[PDB]
Formats: sequence, C-alpha cells, structure tokens
Amino acid sequence: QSARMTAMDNASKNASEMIDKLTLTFNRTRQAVITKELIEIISGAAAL
Amino acid sequence: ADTSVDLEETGRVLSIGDGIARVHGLRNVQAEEMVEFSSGLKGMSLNLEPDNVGVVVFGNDKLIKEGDIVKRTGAIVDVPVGEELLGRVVDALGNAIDGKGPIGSKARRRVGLKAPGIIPRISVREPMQTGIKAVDSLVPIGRGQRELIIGDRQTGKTSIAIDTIINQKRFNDGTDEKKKLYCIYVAIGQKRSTVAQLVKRLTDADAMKYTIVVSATASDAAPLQYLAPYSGCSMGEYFRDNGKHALIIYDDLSKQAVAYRQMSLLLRRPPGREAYPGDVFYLHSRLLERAAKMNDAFGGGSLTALPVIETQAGDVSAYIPTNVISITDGQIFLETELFYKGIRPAINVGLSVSRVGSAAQTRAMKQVAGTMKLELAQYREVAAFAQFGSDLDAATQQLLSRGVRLTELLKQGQYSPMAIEEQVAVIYAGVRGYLDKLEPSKITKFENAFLSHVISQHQALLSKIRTDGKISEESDAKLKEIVTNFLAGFEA
Amino acid sequence: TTGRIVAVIGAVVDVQFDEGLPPILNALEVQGRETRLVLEVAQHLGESTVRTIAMDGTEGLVRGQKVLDSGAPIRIPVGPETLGRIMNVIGEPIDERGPIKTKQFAAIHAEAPEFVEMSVEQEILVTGIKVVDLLAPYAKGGKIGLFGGAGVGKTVLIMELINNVAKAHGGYSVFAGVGERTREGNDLYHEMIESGVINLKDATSKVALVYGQMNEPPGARARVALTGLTVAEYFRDQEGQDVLLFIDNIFRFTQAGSEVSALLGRIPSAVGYQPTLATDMGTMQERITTTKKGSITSVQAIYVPADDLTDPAPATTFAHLDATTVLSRAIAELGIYPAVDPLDSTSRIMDPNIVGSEHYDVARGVQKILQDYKSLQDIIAILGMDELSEEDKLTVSRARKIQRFLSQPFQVAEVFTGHLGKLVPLKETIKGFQQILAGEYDHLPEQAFYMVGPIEEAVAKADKLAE
Amino acid sequence: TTGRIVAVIGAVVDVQFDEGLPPILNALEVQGRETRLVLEVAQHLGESTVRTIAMDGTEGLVRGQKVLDSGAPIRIPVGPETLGRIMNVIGEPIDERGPIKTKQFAAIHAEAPEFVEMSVEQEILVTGIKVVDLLAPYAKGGKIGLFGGAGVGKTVLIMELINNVAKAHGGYSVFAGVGERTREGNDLYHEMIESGVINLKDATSKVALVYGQMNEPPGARARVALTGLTVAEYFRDQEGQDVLLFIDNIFRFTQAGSEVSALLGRIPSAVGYQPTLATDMGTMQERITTTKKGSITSVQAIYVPADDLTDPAPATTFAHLDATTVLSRAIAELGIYPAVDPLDSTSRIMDPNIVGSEHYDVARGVQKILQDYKSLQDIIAILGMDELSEEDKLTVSRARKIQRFLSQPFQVAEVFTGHLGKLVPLKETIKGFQQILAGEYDHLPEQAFYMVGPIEEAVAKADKLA
Repeated sequence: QSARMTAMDNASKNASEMIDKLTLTFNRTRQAVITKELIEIISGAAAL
Repeated sequence: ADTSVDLEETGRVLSIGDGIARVHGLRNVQAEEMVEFSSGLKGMSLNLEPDNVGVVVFGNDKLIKEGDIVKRTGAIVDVPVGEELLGRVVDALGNAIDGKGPIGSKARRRVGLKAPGIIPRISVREPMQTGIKAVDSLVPIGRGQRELIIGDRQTGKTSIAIDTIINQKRFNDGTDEKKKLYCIYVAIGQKRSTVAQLVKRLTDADAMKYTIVVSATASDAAPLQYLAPYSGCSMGEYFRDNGKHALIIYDDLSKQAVAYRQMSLLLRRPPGREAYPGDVFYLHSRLLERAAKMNDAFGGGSLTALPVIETQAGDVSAYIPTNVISITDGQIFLETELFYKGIRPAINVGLSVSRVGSAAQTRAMKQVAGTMKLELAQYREVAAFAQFGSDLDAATQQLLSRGVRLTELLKQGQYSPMAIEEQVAVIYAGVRGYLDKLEPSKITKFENAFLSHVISQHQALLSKIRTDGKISEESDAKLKEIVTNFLAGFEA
Repeated sequence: TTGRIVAVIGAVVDVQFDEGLPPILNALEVQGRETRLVLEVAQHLGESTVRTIAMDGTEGLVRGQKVLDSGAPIRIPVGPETLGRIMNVIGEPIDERGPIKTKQFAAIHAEAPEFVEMSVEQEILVTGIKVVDLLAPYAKGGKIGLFGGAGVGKTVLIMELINNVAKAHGGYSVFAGVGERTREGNDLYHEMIESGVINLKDATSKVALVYGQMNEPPGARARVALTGLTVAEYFRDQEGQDVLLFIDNIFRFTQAGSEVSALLGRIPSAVGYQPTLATDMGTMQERITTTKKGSITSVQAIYVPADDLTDPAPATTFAHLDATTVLSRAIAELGIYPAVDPLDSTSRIMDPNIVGSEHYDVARGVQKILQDYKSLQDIIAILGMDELSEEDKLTVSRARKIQRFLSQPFQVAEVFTGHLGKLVPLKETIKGFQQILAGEYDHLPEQAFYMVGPIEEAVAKADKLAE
Repeated sequence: TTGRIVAVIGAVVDVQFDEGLPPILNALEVQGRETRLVLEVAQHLGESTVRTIAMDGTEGLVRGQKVLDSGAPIRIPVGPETLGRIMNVIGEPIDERGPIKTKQFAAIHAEAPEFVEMSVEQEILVTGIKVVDLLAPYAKGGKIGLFGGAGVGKTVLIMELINNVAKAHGGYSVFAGVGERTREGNDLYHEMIESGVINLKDATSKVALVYGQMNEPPGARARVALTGLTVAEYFRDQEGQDVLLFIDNIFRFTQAGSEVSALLGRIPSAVGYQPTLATDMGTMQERITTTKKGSITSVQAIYVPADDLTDPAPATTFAHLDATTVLSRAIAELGIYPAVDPLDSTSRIMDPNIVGSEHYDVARGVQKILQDYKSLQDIIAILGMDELSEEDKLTVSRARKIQRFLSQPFQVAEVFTGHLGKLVPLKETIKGFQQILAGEYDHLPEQAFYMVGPIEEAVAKADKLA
C-alpha cells in the first residue's frame, strides 16, 4: 500500500506534467497552422 | 537587305536573370518548342505572351545577355532514343557525360508525349521480380506497373531500386527475349559523386550493359532537373513501343518538384499549396501514366516505373507524398524505426500496397504468399494489443508465433537478389509452420543453411518449381520432406 | 466568328475576336491541328479577348493561330447508342469502334433541376456489404459518397458495388472516370465485356462509359464529369429510366479547377483552392439528382488530400450526399477491409421509421460499443487492463470481435485478400451482429471473426482454428 | 565601362550602362568612395540596366553615381602566400600584415568538377570521438556535416576536430568563417598562432583564413563561402594537395540569400526562402568535393533554425553529405556531450565491406538497443520502470549505459566538463561497446560510464564511486 501510493503519486504527477506540455504544444501548433495557412493565401494573391 | 534576323524566326533577349529569358520577336515559335541562344545554349518556350516569349534555359544563363539573338529550332523538345544508349550515362538532353564518345542514335522522341490510352493496353500480368522477398511476396510488381518507393532520408529507398536492376541479369544473360528487362536510372537533384558511386556498383555487377543512366544533378539548371524524368521516360518508351520491356527508376520525384517549383515561380506563375505550382499533381501524373503495358496489338512491350519520393518525419499523409501515392499502382513504405530495429528492408507491411495483387505473381509465389500480407497486418495489431500479455488465447499465441518467424524471413541483405524459386523455398518453410518451433534468432541462420542445401543438392526441385512455375503435389511433398529433416539435423 | 490565339500559357489560351465575341461556355475549335482541340471560353477579359481553358494539349499552338467559334457549349452524342461505348470529354468515341450515331446531341452545361422537381422517396438499397448495410445503408435514387485518402479502398469498394448491384440492375449505368488511372478504365471495360454488361456484337449493352483520366490536361479533367453526368441525365429525363451513376473520382473535377485557377487570375482561397470551389461544386452536384421524371443512384468516389477530411474539397462535398462511407487508412492499416470507419459513416435512412428498430438498435448498439472501446484504447494502452471492470473488459472483447466481423472478403479483391468473396444478405448481417452483441459468441476467438461472410463462417473458422 | 547608379535598396544596387553592359557575375567598382565597394552583377533587367548585389554597406551611395565594370567576377589572391593570412570576401587582407603577394588570382565563381572527374575511393577518417567513429564515421576526402540548433555544439565539435585531425594533417587547411561571430575568428586566429599552425615568422603556416561574419551586409555573407571555397580549390587542383576545409556556418550563406532575394524582386518559395535555394546550394556545394586531381575533406557546421530540421535550409543540405552528425538539444540538456543523436546521424561508410563486420555489428547493435529503449520511453514516462519486464528492464539498463558511454570530454571543452579531454582509438570504441552490449558490465552503475574515454576508465570510475 505504501508502494502503490508512491507509484500512483508519481504517475499522477507525470501525467499532469505531460498535460501541461501537450497543452503548450497544442497552442504553438494552433498558432502556426493559422499563420501558415494565411501566408499561403497571401502568397497566391500577391502573385496575381 | 540582310534578312537573316527578321522577328518571325528569331528574337532578341529583352532581359535575362535566374535562368529565365524574356525574348522579344520569336513570332512563329510554338508553345514548348526548343530555341537556340547565340551561345549554343538551348532553351524551351514556355510562356507565349502578347509581347514576349518566356524561355526557360537549359544551362548557365551567365552566357546570355540582353540583346542576344535567339533562333527557333522548329522542333518541340525531344531526345536521342534507342539501344545505343544502353551502358551509357547521359545528361537530361541525351548528351553523353561518361566522356565515352557520342551516342550512335538514329531515333529521336519528344520528351513530352501523352500516355497511351485505354484501347492500346492490356492488364498487367507478367511479374517484374525485384529479388526481394518482402517485395515480391507482399507487394508484387508486374510489368507495366508503377510502384512507388517512399520513405525518409536514408531509409533505403535507392537500394530497393539497385537490387532490382541487378536482379535482372538473370533474364538478360538468358536466351528468352520476352523475359529481358532494360533498365533506366534517372538521378535528379542528386550529387555527382553519389551517381558516380552508383554507376560504379552497376558496372561492378555487370548491369551497365542493360542500363541507361540519365543524370540531372544538384548543380544542373532547374529546367534540366525538371525535364530529366520526361527525357528518361521517352528513352523507355522506345523499348515499350517495340515489344521490348523497360524498367525506369525516377530517383527522386521530390527534387524534381522543387525544380519545377523554382522554374515555375521564376516565370512568375502564382505559387499554390505549399508554394508549389497548382499543377504539381499533374506534373507527376502525366509522367507516370506513361509507364504501361501495351497489348499484343501494339507489341506487348511495357514500361514499369519505380518513382522515389522522400517523406519527412515518416509522414506519408503529406500532400506531395499522397499526391504521388494516388497515381501509382502501389507503394513500398520504408520506416526508419523498422530499419534501426533490424528490419531491413524497412518495409512497413501494413502501409505498403500493390494494386495489381497476385496477378503479377507466379503461381508458386501466389501459392505460398496468398494470404500472408493480411496475416502480418493482423499480426502487427495483436503484437501491439498484448505489449501486455492480456490473458491471451491460443489462436493469438499462434498468430504471434507465426508473425515473428515470418518477419524474420522477409529480412534481407543488400546486392543479393534471390531467384523466384529460392524465395518460394524459404517462405514455404515459414508459412507452412515448419519453423514455428525454431527460435526467432535462429531463423536468419537457418535460411542461409537451408537455401545452401537445396541450391547445391536439390537443384532438381528448384528447377522444377522454377520451370513448372508452380508447386505441384510431389514438389510440395519433396519440399516438406527436405525442410522437416534438414530442420531436425539443423537443431541438433 | 474567327478569333486568333494571342497568348498561350499551359492549359489557358487567350483568343482575340475581331467581330462577334463568343459567349462564356462556348466551345471553340483550333484550326490547323491533326487532332481536334476544343477551347472552352472561360472569361471576357475585355478588348474583344476571351480567356479559355484547353480541352487538350497546348503544344505546338502558335500566337496568331486561327480559332472558330463553334457557336455553342461542348455538345455530346447522348442517347441509347452511347451504351457499351467509350467517350471523350468532347463526345468522341475512344474505343475505335466508329462514330456514335445518336439522334440527338446535348450540351454538357445545363441548369440543375428545380426545387419543385425534387423527389423524397427513401428506399434502402441493399449491397451485401456488412458495414455499409448495417450502419450506413445506401438508398435507391439517393446520393452516395465514398470518402478516402490515397489507396484506402475507394475504387475497390466502387468495384464490388458494380458487381453486387450494377450487375443485376434493370436500367442503365454510366461510369464516368474523372482524372483517375488509365490502367483502371482498361480493367473495367474488359471486365464489363467478359461479363456481358457491355456487348460488342449487339445492342444488349447496359452501361455507357466516359473517360478523362490523369494523363489529361486540367481542362479535360474539369469537364469529363460534366460529359458523364450529361449522358446520365438523358436516360433520366428523355427515357425516364432508373439510372446508376458511378463517378471515380469527383475530387478530380475540383482539383482540375484549382490547377488553372491561378492562370485565370484569381486570389487563392484557403488551402490553395480557387475562391469558387463551393459554387463550382454546387452547380454541378445539383444536376446529379433523382427527379420525378427519372431516378439517379450516384456513387461518387471522393479523394481526401493529405488524408485530411477537413480539406476544403472533401469538406465541401458532405452536404451533397444522402449517405456517406468514410474509409480510413488507420483501419486499413490493421488489415480490416473494407476499411470503413464505423463511427464516421452515415446514411439519411438510418431511421427506425425507415429501416426498423431491429436494424436500428443493432447498428447503434454496434456503434456504442466501438465508441466505448475507442475511448478506452488510449488508456489501457498505458495503464494496462487489470484494473478494468469485468463489465468493461467484455466490451473490449466484443468490440474487437465486431471490429473484425465488420471486415469482409470482397469478390473483386481475391487478388488482394487470398479469400473467396462473400456477399452477405441484410438479415444475415443484422442477426450476426445482434448475437455478438448478445454475448452469444464470447467463447469463439477474435480471429474466427476476421475475413468471413456470415456469422456461421465465424463459427466454422473457430473450429478450423481450434487447431 | 562606366555605368550610373539608378536605384539603391539595401544591398541591391541597380546600375545603368550606355555602352557595354557587363555580363552577369561581373564585379563593378563604385566610384567616389573612401573604401572599395564591389558590386556583383546578378541579372539583366533590360533597358541597359543591370541589377547587382553590393559586397559592403551601401550607405552614402547616390543615384547617378558612377560605377566601373571591372571586366571580370570577384577575383582573389590564390596560392601558398594566402597560408597564415586572413582575407575578405573580395580577397583583401584584414590581418594588417600587408598585401598578399601572389602570382595568380582566381575568380570566386567556377563550374563544378565534371562527372568523369569524380572519385569513389572510400577511406574511413578516424577522429577519436566515440559516437562519430562508432556510428557515423567520417571519410577521407568525404563531405561531413554537423547539424545543430543554436548553442548545441557545432563549433565546439569543429574545434575539437581541428585539434584531433587538422593539427596532425600533412597538407593544407582552409577555415572559412561565414556569418558567424567575429570574436570566434579572433579566438581561432590567435589560437592557431599559438599552436603554430599560423606562423607569422616563417612560411610554415598550414592554414589560410577567410571571413565574412555576422556583422557584414547580406551580399558579403552570401559570397564568403565561395571565397574560402576558391582558396581550397587552388590547393586541390593546382597542387594536387590533400585539403581540409572547415566552414562555420554554411547555413548562413543560404540565410544571406534569403535576405537579398526579396530585394531581387522574387516571389518567395516556402518559409519565405528564395525560390533558388536548392540550385544556389547546389552550384556551390558541388565545388566542395574531392576529385582525381586532389582531395578535399570538408567539415561544415549547419545551423538549424528554431531547431527545425524540416526547414528548407538544413532540409536541402542532407543530400550533399557523405556523413552527418545531427546534434540534439534534448540530448545536450541531459548533459550528454557531444549532444549527437545516435539514431539520426549516418555515414555512407557504415558498410560491412568498409568498416569490417565487427565494426558494422557493434554499430547496428548499439542503435538497435537505443531504438528499443526509445519505444519503451512513452510508458516509462507515465509509469516509470516498475511495470517493465525483467527483459525490458535490461535493455533499459544497457541503453542508459550505452547512452552515457557515448558522451566524452573534449580538450576544447575542458573548461566546462571539468574533466581532461580524451581521444579514444577506434578499436577501443568498437570494444568498449561490444562488452557493454554483451553484458560484461551490467554490474557497474550508469554514472561510471558518463564522461570517460576508454571503457577501462569506466570500470575505474565505478571503483571511485565505490
């Protein structure tokens, strides 16, 4: 019971950390897709 | 009345930069015709505008200046074609680069010709043996077929192509002219020392004799790199249209797209998705549709293409990757994960396909590998689903036991293309369960021992399987006998 | 009228007329060519110059070349003498069997049926495919769409439907190949013949074919669907028959347009597409429809660029369908064919009032469990399975077996699966799933359920596997 | 010929000529300036106008200013008298030691050696660096590339290699500083002097230095590579010499190109780069090569922007190398130096028929175990090792010991490792890795393997750790 407690403390703390990282990775990606998709439109439009 | 420079058959460079000449005059040029520059430099008429002709230059534009005279040629771009090219290394226009003398060409061919239609072809039915079990058993390639080799840098894509070219000596050194396969290897964007390395190995394998190498390398002008594939294709159609058989490797179609993109942007054509021209699909479809199988009414010849595409971060869903996967008759996907893991070729069973199926396989092979592909797919799944031995039954323990053994057999080294009957012998051993009790680690060693035995002692069974092309009931019985007994002595 | 070519840039050709400017959509023929080159007028640039899209290669054209206004949009031979034949974008036979002697000719451009011409009958169209039938039933006269990225099964699925449905169908069929593989039109033509759907000796042909493959210039690709669809509208209206329309692949019509778009001088919309994508798709998709006069049962293959279902094209097409079969490389990758995604496929007839509650409760029953299992997948992945409630490790079981029972060996893919093709009847399907869901096979092994037709084969296969 | 400055935008100067328009690539000298201002012609815009790229700051120029056609492309002093000297893009000395008095002058724009001129001899170049030697061995006369995001180890690795290889090389060396730090040029020059590879007293210098750093206008950074390159080509072909060519950083040449590209008026390609990116890398990379006349072993540092190896610049460079050393921030952050990614570095020499199967099998052995460890990592990450199989935990132990044994102290990085630099001989590397693989050290602790040379030192460290 003391080892399951310890193991589950860690697991839970790793999870949260993973959560915090994926979230930040998500926003970076979200911002780059918009920027990326918009530069693509501008390039096409300017070439005309 | 000097009338040599009228503006109907000649023009004068209005401006030149980055390989694009804006020629004035050239009133009678045709779209896509070749023109000549004072400097002996050839170019191609791509944009025919109201007031100018946009000319793409096949070479260093440093020798071109405003004012230069440009002359029509009256000819739409073409190139030398025919048997004279075999064993020679040419540039994207046909000129030799092996400094081994002029090509003795008597025929020419337009680099850009539409692919034969519906009526002139017949279903792909004759195998095109690579020499690679994994490929010849799971993603079979038939003649007239287009099969893509795709994967990240260094996952082994070229190797598949070399082994294939090398495996063709078997038939080329033979008698039968229908089984022969002339090869064409187009390098694009590659590096000269790599190609030089490449043609060396081919020479050392005594394969140059039946190979032509069209080279359009890293320093060649964008338009040469761009053309290179069409050039090489045309040299392959010569064989295709004359009841002969050709095999062309486009290595790779990624660097060509870049070349196209560059040439195209410099012509001021608005960039599209990912910066490429809105017609990059078209750029490759047009080319690969040309690989084809003609009916007996047209010689029964064929052209088989093996285009290469480089993915990034093993992402096959990528726009270009899928653009090309949607043109060819299948793909061979190589993963770096598998490669590092020891699985070489790094063929990814699940993601590779052959749209020709077993129709491109000998009955011997169909017999042994008929259901193996979906078996290995289903194996990879459960192998994952039990990366925790979840109270697993037998049907799945058996599934994992075959899966692993079969995976080891599909492994293979380089430069040693196997003969069809050799593949059938070894797959046979696995697929039949005779190896389900051998230790995975043993399998590779066993295959070298076993194959040794049958090749040396039993060439009667090999020559029959090879000849009948099938596995008769007695051959199948002579084989069961050999494997089981040799296996036992082997596990002493 | 006679115009001259003033500029050539790829598939786009600008023409200058001195007197009489051909209207938009008009087809013009280039003079001086070994082969017939048609230019469709696309725009009026002004200054009596029209911008056009070439219906074929532009090589060898010259500035100043002559061009005659044909006085009308591309018109093709329409009628019963098109059956058993192979046509071009521009209506020319391409099968080497001589002219197509039709009484009439039709322009490929036409307005879509009015709102008061619509029909609302909804009859299930059984196909023999477990997945489709169970979960996303096709409807007679309805619009069907097969969505899929490169190489996931769109065409094979279209191939088995031609076999399980087109073949018995008493009415015509029109198969329009739009921007697909030439090898494929040759495989199908010769298959139609070997099975008598196409008859080269008599008038028993029950299928007309139209082709504008991947080896064609954007222009041809932007129109074959129109030609194909036009042939089909004739049998719908002028004969009043029950038509079966197969298009593979309609995405090609939209990619065709995006390929010339920039040369038409347009600012790109998102993802590179042309700004008129939806309307371009709308005026077309709206003709592919059943009316009170006749019935069309269209099966359209829809390519999904980069495998992204949100891509403006695949994305814009969902609204035009009554039933959708979404294929997935993630499913295919596991060896489950047909690779239909059970949770992303839908049908407008999946209504208790239309298929019945037994049909409906099973379908939804199967979907709940696959969803339930999807959610757990990522979690037992890491945390393993021990902690799971026997209640929950049974749904993992049943789900994995259903996942398999949904695969099926097609009769057009024996070259692929190494298995004889099975066609399962609607009741054999409903029942098979009903029992798996009922716990009636929790004893057989999953593998017994993989690549089989009816549930009895799963039971037999268990024994065969029993050793 | 005399032209006139018509327009000025940053480094893009447009000059009009009345009689005699200079060909593309020709160098023009602007008239009326305190120092030399060379303009390299880039294209003929028509109307007797030429668009050019300045080789130095353009402030002060005035429309209508006179420009003179030099009649040729930038030409620079080439020969042995450049040895031990520091020079400019335009070849002028910048070491305050007088004129470089050479017999010949070479133009920085040349064509690449022809196909028939290529070589295919493949000899391994041992460097004394464990990871490099074992897994992605370099090769004499080959092309090596060190990929690295900011501050990961590219320069330190070039320095250590200069130390371990250049120092005992019979033959010349050329260091070309492209777009990097000036202090570094200074750090190196003086260091070279000190170890005597640069001798300001005799003619015994074995190194020629060319620099166009981070402070120059784009055009200078866009051409110094060509300049260092030319110097090297002289020793190769005119003296059949075995050269060593170090460049820090070749990514800067491409970046420089992207800086002027809009000014040249080009529609940009992906990520804002110039549509001519690949061809520009190509006609330049293709002169950096060994031939039948001479050998060029070249080591090029390749800066990876935002750490993205999918960036057009680095992405397009892989195809030009024979061996690549991909550095990783993730590894560096673990404290492993050099921060080389073992599953991402490669070498066309990693062939059994070249390094021997012993080498070939340890090499693939190490990668396989690290690849295996790599897949377990996802689960190790939430749940740690507990739930791992006894077998799986042994790969993990071995993988973590192999990972540590791949690190090593460089003389050049002594001030930071706190340890004395080590040079390990190939056979010592093949061996030490065999044993680890073979389970001959499953008893030692990981920490024993961190920061050491030969395995023998790893055993010792273990005793000291007690």
